[PDB]
Amino acid sequence: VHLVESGGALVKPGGSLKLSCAASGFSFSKYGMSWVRQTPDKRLEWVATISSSGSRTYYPDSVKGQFTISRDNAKNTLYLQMSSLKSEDTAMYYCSISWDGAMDYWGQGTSVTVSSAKTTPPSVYPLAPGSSMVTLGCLVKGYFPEPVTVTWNSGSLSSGVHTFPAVLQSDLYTLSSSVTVPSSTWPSETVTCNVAHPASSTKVDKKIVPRD
Amino acid sequence: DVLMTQTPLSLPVSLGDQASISCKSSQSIVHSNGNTYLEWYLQKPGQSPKLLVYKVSNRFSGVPDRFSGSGSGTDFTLKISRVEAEDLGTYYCFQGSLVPWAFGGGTKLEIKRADAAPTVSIFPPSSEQLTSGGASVVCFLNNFYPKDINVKWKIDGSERQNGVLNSWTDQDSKDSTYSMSSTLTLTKDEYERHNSYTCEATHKTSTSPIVKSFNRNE
Amino acid sequence: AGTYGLGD
Repeated sequence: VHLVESGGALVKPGGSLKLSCAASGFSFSKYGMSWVRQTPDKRLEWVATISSSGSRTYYPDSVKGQFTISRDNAKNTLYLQMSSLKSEDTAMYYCSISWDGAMDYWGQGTSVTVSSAKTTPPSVYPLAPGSSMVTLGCLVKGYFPEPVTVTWNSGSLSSGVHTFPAVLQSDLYTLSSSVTVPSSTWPSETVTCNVAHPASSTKVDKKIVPRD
Repeated sequence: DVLMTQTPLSLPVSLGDQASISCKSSQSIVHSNGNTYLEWYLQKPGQSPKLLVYKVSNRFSGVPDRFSGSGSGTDFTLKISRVEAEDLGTYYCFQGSLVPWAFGGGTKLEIKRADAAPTVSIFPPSSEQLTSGGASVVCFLNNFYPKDINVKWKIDGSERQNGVLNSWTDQDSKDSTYSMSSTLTLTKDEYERHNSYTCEATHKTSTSPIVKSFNRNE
Repeated sequence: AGTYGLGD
């Protein structure tokens, strides 16, 4: 019972990509199969379905004539060819087999990012409050590709820390990190966010300083 | 295209409790061959969806009998007799009767806890950012429950929606609260010819909104 | 041939 997607990658708008799904643990040529994708908003969209022999193919209107599902039963592999990709095609792509239901078993998925952005370091800005506890922050703005990591005082501050999910601003990512400490901790002691953006070799420390 | 709508959006439960999720179609899912191809899928956090129920009421292999599916025509229900930790995640219904195959938008089964007002903080743009010609005003709405909330921005007393981006955390694995950030990004020009910047948080814990403000010039 | 008759 094993499904392993591959082929996901970063691809430019207008570009093409071929996804693959290697199967094992069952009679491959017996089952119809499907592709389903999950967009960043966590919605699920059925993309394509193919009969066991590859004889019959099915698509929703939105991808008809643009996507092509195929399979190689001799190699126990399912394929999805995608063309004229747009930013909205950024998603996790899952293969599955059908028997009792539409998608009895799913793979772990392969990730597709459609974007023309180039590697770009974040700008890191301190968030000091314009004001028992006190909340500080760090703004990590305009980076690509994902991900970034943020810690506070090199990891000495773990409680009361959370980092909001990145959002797309233009075609760059932005997030903030929040830290809450006792009021007697800051500004009496120093509080610094540690930002890392591996793709761009970025490591930044930003100390938070009280506002007027 | 038939539409699948799920209610509620989110269902807060305590472990031990009974749970009921609803799924409705915009038209009858009863197929001409006498079957109703209504299916339920569970997606646990960080994992792939798994089949739970097919043909309305048939449990898939391995699925424990605390799960049960029912309903007919357009109205369907998934019930859980006693919710366990492993049951937490997003439940999607699915219809296979009509072209094209369609998923419902999902229902999150999440953890119930005591109500908590958000802690609201506002942060003026850093001087360093202004050197780059940009100005992002940030508002945190932290550690609130329940998850529903809305934020309003005011510039010089007037509401502002353009340039606002929001981000929501998933339910916190430690204290089961929720948080949200709101970021209003302006040009240096826009920021420097207005002075009063306000973040307004509305949440069921209070009749009046929580207001946080600063004056740029100060 | 399965629920959706996809088994040829």
